[PDB]
Amino acid sequence: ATLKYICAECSSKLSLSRTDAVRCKDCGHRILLKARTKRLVQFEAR
Amino acid sequence: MSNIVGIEYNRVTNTTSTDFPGFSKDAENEWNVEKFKKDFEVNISSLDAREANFDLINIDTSIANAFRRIMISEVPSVAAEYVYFFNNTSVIQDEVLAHRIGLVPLKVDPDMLTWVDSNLPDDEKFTDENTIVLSLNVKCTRNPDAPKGSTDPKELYNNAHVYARDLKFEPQGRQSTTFADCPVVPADPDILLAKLRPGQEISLKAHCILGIGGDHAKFSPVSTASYRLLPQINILQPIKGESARRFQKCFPPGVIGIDEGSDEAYVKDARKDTVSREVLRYEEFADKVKLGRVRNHFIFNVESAGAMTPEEIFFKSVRILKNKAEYLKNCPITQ
Amino acid sequence: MIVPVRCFSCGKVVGDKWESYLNLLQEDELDEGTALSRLGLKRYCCRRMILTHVDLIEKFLRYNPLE
Amino acid sequence: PDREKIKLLTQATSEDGTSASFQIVEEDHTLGNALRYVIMKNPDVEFCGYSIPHPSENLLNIRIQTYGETTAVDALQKGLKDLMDLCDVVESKFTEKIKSM
Amino acid sequence: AGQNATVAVMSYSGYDIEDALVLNKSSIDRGFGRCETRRKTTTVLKRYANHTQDIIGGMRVDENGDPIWQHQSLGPDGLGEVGMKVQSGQIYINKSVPTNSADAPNPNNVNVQTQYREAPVIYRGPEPSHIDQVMMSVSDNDQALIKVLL
Amino acid sequence: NGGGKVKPIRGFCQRLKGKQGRFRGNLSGKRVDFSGRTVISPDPNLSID
Amino acid sequence: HYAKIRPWRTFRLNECVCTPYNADFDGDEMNLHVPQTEEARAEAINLMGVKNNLLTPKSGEPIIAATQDFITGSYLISHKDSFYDRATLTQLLSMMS
Amino acid sequence: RDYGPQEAANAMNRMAKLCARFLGNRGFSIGINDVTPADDLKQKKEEL
Ligand SMILES: [Zn+2]
Ligand SMILES: [Zn+2]
Repeated sequence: ATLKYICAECSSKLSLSRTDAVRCKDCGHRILLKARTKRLVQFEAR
Repeated sequence: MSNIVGIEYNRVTNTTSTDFPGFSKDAENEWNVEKFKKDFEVNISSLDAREANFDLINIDTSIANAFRRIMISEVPSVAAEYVYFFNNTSVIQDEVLAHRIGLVPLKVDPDMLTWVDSNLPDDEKFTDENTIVLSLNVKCTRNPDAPKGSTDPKELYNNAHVYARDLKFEPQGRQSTTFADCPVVPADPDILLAKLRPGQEISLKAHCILGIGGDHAKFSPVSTASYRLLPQINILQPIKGESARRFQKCFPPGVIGIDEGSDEAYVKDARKDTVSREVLRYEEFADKVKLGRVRNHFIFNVESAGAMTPEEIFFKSVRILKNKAEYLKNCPITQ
Repeated sequence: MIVPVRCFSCGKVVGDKWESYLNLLQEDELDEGTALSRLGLKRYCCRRMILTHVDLIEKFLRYNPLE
Repeated sequence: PDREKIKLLTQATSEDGTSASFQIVEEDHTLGNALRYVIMKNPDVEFCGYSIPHPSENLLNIRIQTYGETTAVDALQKGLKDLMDLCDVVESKFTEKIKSM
Repeated sequence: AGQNATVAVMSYSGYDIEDALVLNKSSIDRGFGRCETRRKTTTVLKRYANHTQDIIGGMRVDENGDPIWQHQSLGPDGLGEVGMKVQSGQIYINKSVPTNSADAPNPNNVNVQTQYREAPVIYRGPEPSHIDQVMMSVSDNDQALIKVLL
Repeated sequence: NGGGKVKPIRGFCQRLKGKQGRFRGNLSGKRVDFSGRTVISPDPNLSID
Repeated sequence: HYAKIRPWRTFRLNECVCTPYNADFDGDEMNLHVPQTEEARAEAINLMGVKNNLLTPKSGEPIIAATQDFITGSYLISHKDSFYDRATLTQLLSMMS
Repeated sequence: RDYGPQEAANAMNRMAKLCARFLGNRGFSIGINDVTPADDLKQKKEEL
């Protein structure tokens, strides 16, 4: 959710330290995305 | 001439307005008025909520063309345009999503707004009576009730198909008090804005400015408005019988009409036909019938986007042009 | 991905009808245009997108992040 | 009062009424196609056309030519003020019949 | 793949001429033919026999006012944020290597590996762009890797 | 050496001999500045020349 | 050529000089140069420009002309069976120049 | 060949700017009526 990133398969939210671990907690799976901010953004529809 | 247009199998005839005392020995049809007025007429087809249709007579193509044009472009209509968002995770490309809401019509009037100024920057741009700002959020929830496998994923998942209905609006100071009996509504509430599944959420507040059609269709008051030229048919000789019965069979059901085996084929009514000019292929029906239309007499109709009553739309587009002239009259002329 | 809100020519609201259309196709076995005939599209330009526009977005949802 | 609206083309006319070429700013076939009609029926006029120089740009050029006497810009005045009256009729009968409905 | 389009054959708008088509605004405005281009950029963070990795840190944020417009745009991690208008001249990913990393190490050290030559890759381009996905992951060889997309 | 016979050995005399280079593909053919590249599309309303 | 400036983005020229480039429009390219020193300008513009170069050297014919539409576009106006109106001719002669 | 190019091409610009604006206003196009011969030439062609 609000926190930093997500698994690939687990879709399990997780946060991480630096030079820490590539694995998530629950997944024996590696790759992970980065969650979208709470920061406001803008488009214009036209 | 004589408001007749040639309809011939490969071609047309007598198109340009050609009435004014430029082009004739005797110089007539020179302007004035009140020959215009008392000759000029108009009629209505029917009046509906989101649609209008009617008929016009005894004017050239031009000014009518104007009404169509300014009607599809230079008339006002207001819509949500600028888009602000409360995150999103969903599948749909968030831009394209914005484009959606950008386009969806609204039922709201002008005249309760003003125009944005390119000047007066920052927050001063979008202000109060000049802006209508919309917010929406849904975080899809799995419906814990699981009747079947693969229902519509509604029984699976609450509020999966998001609608203009799902939009609401936040009124503000002086913004509330005015629309109390004019509840802000998104025209047709039923449109698919997005599809989704729980573990997904979308939230936004976009902004709503007044706009003009020529810049973007999303500012059209109208789905489409056009004038079909009123059809006419001249017929010759009795030519009655099954052959004549074949004749009307050459046209859509409105066509002509048949009183009897005798009394040949009489026009039932015009304006039902598509002006689809088939008869000239069968080559027998030719010499008794010519096809054409009257440049004075305009079938003219319009779709309301749901914006407002099109009768008043059309009425507006007229005045908008009247203005456009007037502003030009007493505007001075530099050399 | 989605029913486009309006057709590329008419610009009548299309979106409303896609749902109800598919409803009229699944239940009530009936002919395509004849459906749209009483569904309120009398002009082909609009009509194509109802006859057209394969609906992908669900075929995408298979790959949704949470699965 | 805005002084960028119609900038008369000097090179167009010779002298004294006669002919003139005009550029109307931010305007198009909606007007021009209309206006040319209302103009052309004014007897003294000869030649009133219009066109866009380029669609990619927005300027509208209306050309006017006449016999002697009455001036071009005077003619444009008259015909335009007449197009006013046309609108006056359109509302006059339209809203009337529809008020009756 | 394509658009099912309403087409007329005519000479209209004499721009037509040879093979040149011509379109309708407030159609393309209504949407039509609209495109998206997913591109990608990849960065291999490679460690060094100097026993010194490469650092992704960043986001200096002067004045307390804002992360500098030359940079900005990333996030607390110091890396490109999901779904942000991102513009030429700026950085969606910050890669930095040490300057002593290039040379022959010895097992004699005290404090500072802290020298970092940074080569944050600018996104060049003729127009705005967005970042909807970024990936922190590793290959077989156990070294950090970031492959992102615009 | 490595003994793989890569190919890549000549190219001093061959430098100014064929294809793109010093012969007549670079010097007689010099690559140019102050330029641009695009595609085409009409404007009849644009005057000739 | 002389240089004019417009919006959007692409090279746009007038059609009668297509055939010299043997330009098909279609999807093809061009390249764009400007001189630097003054004398180069006066050189190419008043010599190697169009209006002086209008004829091909080989057979000594004008290579530039109406092509496709403009050709046939004339024919329709050119056509005998046609006729026009003082208003029609008016707006035409406008549209021509 | 008579008056020199400056007014010569000045014609051709007028050529284009005319045609490009008119033709579309008037209009023209192909038709299947054109490519498909109506009766006739199929039969005579058959002997041909
Ligand atoms: Zn996991
Ligand atoms: Zn349509």
